Amino acid sequence: PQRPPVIWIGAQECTGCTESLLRATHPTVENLVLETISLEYHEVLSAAFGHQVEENKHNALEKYKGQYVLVVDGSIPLKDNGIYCMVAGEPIVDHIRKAAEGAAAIIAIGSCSAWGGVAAAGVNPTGAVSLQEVLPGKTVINIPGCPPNPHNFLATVAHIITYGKPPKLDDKNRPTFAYGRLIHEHCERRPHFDAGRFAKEFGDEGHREGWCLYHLGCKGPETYGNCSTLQFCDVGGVWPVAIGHPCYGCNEEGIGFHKGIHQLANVE
Amino acid sequence: PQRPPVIWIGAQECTGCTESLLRATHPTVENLVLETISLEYHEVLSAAFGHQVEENKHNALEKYKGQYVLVVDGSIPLKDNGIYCMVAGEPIVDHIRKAAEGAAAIIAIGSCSAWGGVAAAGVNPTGAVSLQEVLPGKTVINIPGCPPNPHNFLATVAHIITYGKPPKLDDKNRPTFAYGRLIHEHCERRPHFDAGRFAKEFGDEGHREGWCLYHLGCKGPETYGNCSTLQFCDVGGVWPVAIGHPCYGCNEEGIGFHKGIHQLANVE
Amino acid sequence: SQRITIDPVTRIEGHLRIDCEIENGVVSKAWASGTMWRGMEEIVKNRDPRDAWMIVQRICGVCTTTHALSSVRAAESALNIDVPVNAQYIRNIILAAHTTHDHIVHFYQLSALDWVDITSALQADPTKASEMLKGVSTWHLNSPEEFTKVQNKIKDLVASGQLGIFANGYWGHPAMKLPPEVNLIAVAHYLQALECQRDANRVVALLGGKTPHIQNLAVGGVANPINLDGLGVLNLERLMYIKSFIDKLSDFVEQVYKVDTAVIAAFYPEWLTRGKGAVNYLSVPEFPTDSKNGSFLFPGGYIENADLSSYRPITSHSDEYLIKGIQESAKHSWYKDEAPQAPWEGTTIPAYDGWSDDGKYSWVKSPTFYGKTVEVGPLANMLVKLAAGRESTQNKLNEIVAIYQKLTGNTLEVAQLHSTLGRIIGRTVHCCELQDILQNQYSALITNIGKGDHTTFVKPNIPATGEFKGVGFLEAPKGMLSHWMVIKDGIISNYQAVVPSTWNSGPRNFNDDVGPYEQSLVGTPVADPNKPLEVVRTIHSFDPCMACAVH
Amino acid sequence: SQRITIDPVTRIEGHLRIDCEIENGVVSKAWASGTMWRGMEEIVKNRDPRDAWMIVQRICGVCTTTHALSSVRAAESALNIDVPVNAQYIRNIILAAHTTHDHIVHFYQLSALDWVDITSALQADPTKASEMLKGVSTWHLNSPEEFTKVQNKIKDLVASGQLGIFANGYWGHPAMKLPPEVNLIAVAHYLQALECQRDANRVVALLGGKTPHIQNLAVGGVANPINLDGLGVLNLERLMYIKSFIDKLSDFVEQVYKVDTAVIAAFYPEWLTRGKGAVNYLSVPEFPTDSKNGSFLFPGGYIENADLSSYRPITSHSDEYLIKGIQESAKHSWYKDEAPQAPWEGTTIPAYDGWSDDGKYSWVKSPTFYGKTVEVGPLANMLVKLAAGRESTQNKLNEIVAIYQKLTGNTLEVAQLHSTLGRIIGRTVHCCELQDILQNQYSALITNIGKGDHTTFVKPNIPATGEFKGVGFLEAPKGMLSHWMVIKDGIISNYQAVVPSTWNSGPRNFNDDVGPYEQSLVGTPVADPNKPLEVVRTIHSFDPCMACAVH
Ligand code: SF4
Ligand code: SF4
Ligand code: SF4
Ligand code: SF4
Ligand code: FCO
Ligand code: FCO
Ligand code: F3S
Ligand code: F3S
Ligand SMILES: [Cl-]
Ligand SMILES: [Mg+2]
Ligand SMILES: [Mg+2]
Ligand code: NI
Ligand code: NI
Repeated sequence: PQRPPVIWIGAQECTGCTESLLRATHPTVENLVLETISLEYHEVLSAAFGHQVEENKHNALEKYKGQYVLVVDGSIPLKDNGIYCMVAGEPIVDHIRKAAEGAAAIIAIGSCSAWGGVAAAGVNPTGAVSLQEVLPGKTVINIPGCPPNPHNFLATVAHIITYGKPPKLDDKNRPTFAYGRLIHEHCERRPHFDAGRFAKEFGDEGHREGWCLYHLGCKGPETYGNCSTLQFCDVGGVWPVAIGHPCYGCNEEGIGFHKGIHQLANVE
Repeated sequence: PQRPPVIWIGAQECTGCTESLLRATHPTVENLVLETISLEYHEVLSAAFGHQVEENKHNALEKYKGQYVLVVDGSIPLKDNGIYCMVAGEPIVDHIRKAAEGAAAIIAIGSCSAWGGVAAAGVNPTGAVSLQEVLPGKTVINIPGCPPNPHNFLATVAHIITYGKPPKLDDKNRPTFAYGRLIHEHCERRPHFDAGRFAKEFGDEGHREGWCLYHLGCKGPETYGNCSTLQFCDVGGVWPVAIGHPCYGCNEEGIGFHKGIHQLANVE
Repeated sequence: SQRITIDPVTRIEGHLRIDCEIENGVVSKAWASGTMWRGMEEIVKNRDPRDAWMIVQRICGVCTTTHALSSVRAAESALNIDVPVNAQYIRNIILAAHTTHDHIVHFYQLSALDWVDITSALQADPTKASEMLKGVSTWHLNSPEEFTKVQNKIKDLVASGQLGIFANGYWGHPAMKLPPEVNLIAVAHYLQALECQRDANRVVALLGGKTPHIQNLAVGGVANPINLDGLGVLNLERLMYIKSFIDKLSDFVEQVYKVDTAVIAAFYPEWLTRGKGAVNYLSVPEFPTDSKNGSFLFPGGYIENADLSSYRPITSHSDEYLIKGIQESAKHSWYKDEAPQAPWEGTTIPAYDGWSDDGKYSWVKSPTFYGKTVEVGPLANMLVKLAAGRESTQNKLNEIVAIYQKLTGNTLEVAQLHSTLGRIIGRTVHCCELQDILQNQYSALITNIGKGDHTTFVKPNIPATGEFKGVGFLEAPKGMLSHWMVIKDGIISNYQAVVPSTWNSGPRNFNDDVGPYEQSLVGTPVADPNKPLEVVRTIHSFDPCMACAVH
Repeated sequence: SQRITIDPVTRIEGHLRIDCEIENGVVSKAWASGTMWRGMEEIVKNRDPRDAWMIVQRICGVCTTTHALSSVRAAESALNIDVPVNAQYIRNIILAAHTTHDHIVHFYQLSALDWVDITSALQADPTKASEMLKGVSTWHLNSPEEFTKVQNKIKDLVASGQLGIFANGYWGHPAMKLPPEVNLIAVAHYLQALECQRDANRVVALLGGKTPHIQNLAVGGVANPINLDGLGVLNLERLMYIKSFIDKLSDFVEQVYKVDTAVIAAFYPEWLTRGKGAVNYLSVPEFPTDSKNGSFLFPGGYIENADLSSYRPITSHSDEYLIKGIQESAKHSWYKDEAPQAPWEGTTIPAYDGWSDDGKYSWVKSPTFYGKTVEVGPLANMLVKLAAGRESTQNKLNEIVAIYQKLTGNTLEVAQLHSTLGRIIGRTVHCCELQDILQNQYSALITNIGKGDHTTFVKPNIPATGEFKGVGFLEAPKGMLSHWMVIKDGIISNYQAVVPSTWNSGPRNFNDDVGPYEQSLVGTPVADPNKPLEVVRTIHSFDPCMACAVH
């Protein structure tokens, strides 16, 4: 039986969004590529290189026109006519716009493609922008996080495959099952917040009792995500706050990579 | 190398406390019995039966006098001179008191042995009591729940083996790492409680958004445990409230098996 | 005549005593005795019908889920509630996954050490052991290297001098027939079984909220909130996770457990000719798939005097013929009221007077069906499916027979299934067929949610006056389970559980007729009356659960 | 003679272009080019020193953890902070487990398809494949049954006509030398590697809070709260869980990865005589175990002109000889300031002008050590350990050489390690030695907590005036990493990362001297200039990371 085709293009990526797949369990990356999808282009795992892999991509864009899911990680740099990311001698923005023309669905995996992320922060040396900014006529599904839990992506793809449409999205085109709620509106340390039980420094008596990390700079009050519920790596109990460190807001534009670790969040 | 010896006696048990071990991952039950301990007596797994297994117990009680951990699951029935649980023609209370004489440490695994549990509820047909009630001169470590997460037990044993003493206990002799905090004082649905966002019936709109289960009878406010943090089965995200059902208070004397599922908890 | 006692019987659930009279090395008469009682029927009385399932689930933690599911079905029966089909799919996945764990653990952790000699495994050649399985199994963990690693674990345990639960076992007993190589294969499979059953319980956990003792039921359906787009509820990500564990079970079940079952039969063929417990068999249909508590994936029925051609099908949990036939006696049990009682009129009044060969000698009641003794459990279940002409069951049995025939050159006739090994075979066939139940019901759930049905629960109303009666049937891992609830003025006025090990383990009945355990032991050869391994082999084939039998 | 471009190079991290002049069927001259830049050094400028690590960790997600740990060490260096020993144990476990994942994925997911022909695996006899490993490995998953299941997955993928990322590969190329059976073994091990690396990352996750991109560090120590008796923090239960994953890594590493490394050398011995990148090698000591950022479990040093006997040991991350030697040039890079720069005085001013063979052709800077080109990474690391006389390293290399000896009748001399295969061997030896690091540091942590030390963090102070310079060294999976922080008036006034792939991938330097990638390719035979598999074989041996090289 034929598997739904996927084209994955990395722009100004660190590869952490691909690496998230190697932690996934449902499906595992081996089951993803052998059973769930046909990964038609992915430069991290491709046997073919250079001329051969660019042939593969051109053939796949033609063969699967109107059928493939396009996935992009990393920001897209517009400064100086796109030369801050060049693949096969051409600006990655041009590779992305060409692949976008025939896509059935387009996913920005990670904060960099979803809203510019760390690559667009500070002075933004390369004029990095989001995938939605380079594809104004297209509905881009945003799966933010640095990187997201890989199942935020895989269950989005599965919804498209199994039920024939995207999952329900919020007003930033983020799937509601993963991004529908503030972390602070579903955080197991909320009782400590409510009682004024706060860690003041790592290793202090409150910190060693699992108290709230608000006064260490926790951005849960201003970050949408599922980090406190789905958490990470499917082992149970693993997310930054449960390990002892505040949320940094890496999901959320204007929070992660903008605010200091210890800068206090606004509470709604 | 010699492994620390364990004697496990079941009284009025349902075997769920032994079965908890078959879900454990750190250690798995195979690693527990081959690497961590020497399980000298356990009727569920023993190759020997009848006279041979009673010989094994007598031999182990002599050889390991002052060295073994005694574990009991189930309540101990005192009514009618002990006849509601007879093994090899003798009341189980007599087997337990004999094994208790030479124990290095004594553990009541589960609500039944910790405080009488379901077997002591209602009219208490058999005059079921706790392990501490039958061993007045002994410090019994209580690991309640019906059954507890098996690691509440295994990490207690590991602390005894590795550091040579029990873990820190509360005033009910429960290990603080597992029972030191109310579930409601570390529950990820506390934000919903705080906002008055309550499920009113299973399958209603609030229930289908993961809202607080207080008005379904959640006993989190009156139950000490680690169900919201350690959770169950090491798969991530698995405890009663996360699945959509209120805490019943199964850890806690006078809550579980006394209060109705839908009866409201007192909030501190 | 010599009298022996086996007390405790180990590698079961709970507290069992077996007594045997032995004449010239052959068991002539036996007694089964449940030696622990809690009074769980009395504990649950006088409560809200909605609360019963959380309390009576604690009848047993080996067959966790089963009493919870029977209890909600009993309340739903009393109240005339039709359970939402999504709640049925979820209940069915939990019961099927739980039963997979239960059967695997029974065959390996509880039963294998009756048949397997671990000291003999130390003399095995791991390469020869692996070569024996070529063309017999496609399992990926039968290499000489796997078997050498397992052999070394046994060597290291023996070398420690701390054998613990492997100590004073029946090593070198004359009834131990496996060659060294097959003993070593069995120990390797014993350890691999622990990984498979752990995956089965991960399925149960993700729908139940934990296991043991699930926490997702209700009178009226389930507590799982279906919302594919919802954070913190049963969404597509959680369903994909459940599916990832369902997918991990089949290979062990088909390539190890099914094969080992055929091989044990091949080495112990005399055990096809003993351990017959009854001539009548009962099973209830299971895994309802419609909106009205019916359309079962597995059929049920009643077989009388071993005649499959004249069996009576049971297609409904409301079958009046099934309901009206069931009674229990305490003539030879430690309860006061001895005449056979229909469970809606049942009492459980303790009357302990100690052991008497001819009087009362057990906490287990004596169930009958229209006055007959009946065996329940996987043998009953398999024979009813064969009587129904279920092709899936005939085909799976034929796969075990084909392996047996390859090893022995002999076939297996249905007459040879009325036996200790037939009982073990029916269990294995059940475990194998349950993997298709899990695939089917996962697919059904995904499909139904896709049609826009997210319903899971129908809130009950309980009239505050009137008296009304309900019964919840379930085909549990050990056989037909029924919970019987009477509601009067809004609270439970009577509660009676009739549990599969009650049918099988119960003592002599109101007519002094012998129950399955006691009947099965007549004729058992006992080489060494100090070490009656042959008795425990037959008793373990019934998968005794005494917390279940007695409650 | 002709000019080829390989763009993109796949099965690496990030964006790499390789150009080669080919004369008489042999590479005569090569260019390495990093084709993507972010300006991560500029992004982190003017921030609080304490915030840098969360930003600069995003230099790379393949070598996640490494930039986070180098960044906190750089701030700790500037501020003169001594890290609590518990924080060192935790940092060390994370780096060792991460590196285990990183090397396994490199050998299998990134490199194997240079050496392995998956089409040829379809012609394999699974039984013959298994027989080849008898007495070569004790791995428990080399059965014919495992290999048949893997062969069938390949068959099914080919049958679908959707080869996806396996499409248009170098199947039947003349430089593909493995027999069908060995191709099939490699694919089976490729799939098994994915399970092992997943377990390595579960160790990372339980201390880091997630992976990729850990979140448990701080300038001053770690955010893990140690309390054996604490609910919701790093207690004995959580530590036991960590240990359960540490214990799962060794068997795959020792019985599959280590063996496969020896076997690839046995089939491709010509690749021991090509791909030499440099004559100078640098590594830093790693895994500090004292209270003052020293007492490293692994040694470091500098080798000049391949002379192990006269190498210079590096025992401290504060070694002024190491610090003062390091400079970077942008003469042939797309930056404005071209003269060699010490990183505390470094600039990163973009000056893109397009590709020129003799001008600027890369976003990678050109690092030197006292004016010389240096190779870093596992080959450097292994050669320094052999120069130090480290018995653990000698012994592990000897185990790979013994497998090679058994298969070929030939031995391996140190001279043969200056090669494409030597690089791969150093990586494998590193992965094997890291499993003892994990056991050692887990044990050290348990022992130290037991002495009553729960300290994990010392809160820093940052003077609001003054200028302070710090450098954080780390032996990353790809080699020596350094982050260089200047603090002025309390904020980061300069930040420069010198990354291992910068050393190896950097273009021609201020003196037009050739870096390791470009040097290693001279002399490479290229059978088919349209399909330059031989070039990609040597380039993959360095484990390129271009997000790292360029940042
Ligand atoms: S979102 Fe984060 S992990 Fe993904 S490419 Fe960007 S920096 Fe890397
Ligand atoms: S501030 Fe952070 S740790 Fe505290 S309750 Fe909110 S999200 Fe949780
Ligand atoms: S505590 Fe619960 S699970 Fe354990 S023996 Fe008692 S009823 Fe069973
Ligand atoms: S009542 Fe229950 S669900 Fe609600 S916040 Fe408290 S413990 Fe959580
Ligand atoms: N299966 C099971 Fe338990 C018994 N007997 C029940 O019901
Ligand atoms: N390892 C790694 Fe990444 C590179 N090059 C860093 O540091
Ligand atoms: S930093 Fe990111 S991973 Fe979650 S906890 Fe905060 S959104
Ligand atoms: S019912 Fe028990 S298992 Fe935990 S969630 Fe409540 S204490
Ligand atoms: Cl501590
Ligand atoms: Mg009953
Ligand atoms: Mg730099
Ligand atoms: Ni049971
Ligand atoms: Ni990197």
